[PDB]
Amino acid sequence: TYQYNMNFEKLGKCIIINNKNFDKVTGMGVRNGTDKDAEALFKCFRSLGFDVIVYNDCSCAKMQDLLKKASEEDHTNAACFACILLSHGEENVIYGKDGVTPIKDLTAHFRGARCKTLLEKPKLFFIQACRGTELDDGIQKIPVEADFLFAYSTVPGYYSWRSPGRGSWFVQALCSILEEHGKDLEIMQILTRVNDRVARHFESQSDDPHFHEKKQIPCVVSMLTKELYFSQ
Amino acid sequence: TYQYNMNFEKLGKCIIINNKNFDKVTGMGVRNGTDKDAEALFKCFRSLGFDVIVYNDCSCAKMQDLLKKASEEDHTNAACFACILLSHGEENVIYGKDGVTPIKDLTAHFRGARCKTLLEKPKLFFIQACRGTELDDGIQKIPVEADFLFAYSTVPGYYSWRSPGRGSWFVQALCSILEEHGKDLEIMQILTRVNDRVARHFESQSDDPHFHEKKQIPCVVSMLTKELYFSQ
Repeated sequence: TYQYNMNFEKLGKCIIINNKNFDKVTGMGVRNGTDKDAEALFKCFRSLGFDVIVYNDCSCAKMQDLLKKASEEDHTNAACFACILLSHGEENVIYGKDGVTPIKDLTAHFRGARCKTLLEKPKLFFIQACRGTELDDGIQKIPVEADFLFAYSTVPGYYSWRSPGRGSWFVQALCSILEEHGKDLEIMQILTRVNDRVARHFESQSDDPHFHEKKQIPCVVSMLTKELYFSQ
Repeated sequence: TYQYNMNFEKLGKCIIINNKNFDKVTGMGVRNGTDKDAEALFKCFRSLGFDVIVYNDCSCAKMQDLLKKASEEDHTNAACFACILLSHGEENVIYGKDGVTPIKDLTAHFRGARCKTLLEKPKLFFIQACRGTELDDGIQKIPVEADFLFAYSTVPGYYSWRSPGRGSWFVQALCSILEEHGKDLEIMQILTRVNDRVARHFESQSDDPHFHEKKQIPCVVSMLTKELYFSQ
């Protein structure tokens, strides 16, 4: 056996929450380039076979409802599920336009038999919640539920960088590697390469002496029980 | 080139911390079955080629000291480094004979900066740690840098149902898959199978209504940048 069965009418759904502009009450700023990332992720995942839908500047209420509804839809014919969050974030929590929401709440909706139609099926969450805060330098969890996998752009207590023009390093890497091996490599090989790609070569820096040179590395959390290949 | 270079004088070191007995003051009780896990893991990691060392009933200070001194050694001729912790645990903290030490502090000794001798080499941490008693109701972190990988017996929030007669399932599964395929499967493949095995629970037929047939799922946090095979 060893692999998640991909014999279904569709690969499954891909929700992309792209939070760029936030309220005055949150105190957060505009995440430029998040649109270069969202489009790239859209194309990439779409060509992987996902029925991708992109939501912009969502409130915590929506991101929440947005996922409760999805967990409520019937996935009997879906092979898996994937959610992609692009926003500001801190600890186990992402920013909505009007505040902040605990990641655990978003993924809860799928937790175990609370979404039977997706049971035994991989639930993927890709999170790029830049600015955790406290960066790095330079050298040289949630769902307690099987079949969930997380890929964090930053990491628990860091600050991943990008460029307000070219976009995030994680996304560029994620998309590029998927846009070439998405159908011939197991999900963990894809992600491991993204890790190296983000590590090697790129070396985070800034125009401010307080954020100058801060090496970051993505993080993968896996509760998967099989090997995951997209080529159904 | 997409995988860790394993051509060194030796595979590396494997430090096992076997914590069975705890000071009464901690309220933590005897961990019956841990010696069995420690004995299995030691034989298993030895047959893989690691230079295994077993410490038992360590204090927080001892765990810190031995791990620090291990990070201060010269690993220039080792492929990687592995560490296995068998004790009581709670939200990102692990038990010593006399108390509690944060896991990040134990594993930080090996961060690139402070262990130049293991840069770009996989640093593996297998952790089997559980809490100790209190039940719900029902209405209606670690070093984040390259080449680090953690395997937790249970997703931080539950209890890894061991067994005072045959050891823990996680350890029993790990060793099983490792003896059979340890030499030809990549860790993620190995640990993914481990997740599947402990997943094939079939009820942990306990006595108390509170610990009678519940659930547990290991999780893997990978910071790896290449494939890890214990061969070639």
